[PDB]
Amino acid sequence: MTEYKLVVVGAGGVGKSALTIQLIQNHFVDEYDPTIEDSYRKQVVIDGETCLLDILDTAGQEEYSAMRDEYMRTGEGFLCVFAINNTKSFEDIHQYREQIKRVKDSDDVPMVLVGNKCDLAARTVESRQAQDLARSYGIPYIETSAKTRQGVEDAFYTLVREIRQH
Ligand SMILES: Nc1nc2c(ncn2[C@@H]2O[C@H](COP(=O)(O)OP(=O)(O)NP(=O)(O)O)[C@@H](O)[C@H]2O)c(=O)[nH]1
Ligand SMILES: [Ca+2]
Ligand SMILES: [Mg+2]
Ligand SMILES: [Mg+2]
Ligand SMILES: [Mg+2]
Repeated sequence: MTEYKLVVVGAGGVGKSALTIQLIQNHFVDEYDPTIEDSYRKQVVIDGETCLLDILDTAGQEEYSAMRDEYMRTGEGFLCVFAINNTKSFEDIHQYREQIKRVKDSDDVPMVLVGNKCDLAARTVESRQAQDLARSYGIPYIETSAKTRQGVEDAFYTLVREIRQH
């Protein structure tokens, strides 16, 4: 069957692990354990196609971000995640995109910009700002909550549909 290699990147604490765990395991991780590099695999049907998702959950913490570029160059599509209540994580996005362009050696890499923690009221990044950033990259913007599950499937499946247009 078709395998899609997805990689989730973004600043420490924005909810990369929680998103992935909600998608694959259907529960919300409330605690914060910083990731080094973890892998998840799951067979799913997306738009009628049975396929295998291989998801790399990467470190956001600079202290844990060793050899991240190595694990990443194998990725086919990337979720670039920031948190809507963390302005710095949004500002950090451009540098994750640059890293991806480097590891893939291409300006045309399947990506989705994800604004996570949309269940939270302390918003400092407005939807329109994120829409504009995504538009400049030529990619979708989707808001998610790993807590409520809002947009979680949408984000990952959209990433798959982006790889498919590639
Ligand atoms: N309210 C809320 N909290 C969230 C959401 N996603 C993650 N969190 C919380 O934010 C914290 C960090 O989440 P985590 O998934 O560990 O972040 P990470 O990006 O994987 N961190 P790291 O880069 O260090 O591995 C946890 O306490 C988690 O419960 C969300 O959508 N809503
Ligand atoms: Ca929990
Ligand atoms: Mg993590
Ligand atoms: Mg390179
Ligand atoms: Mg503002």
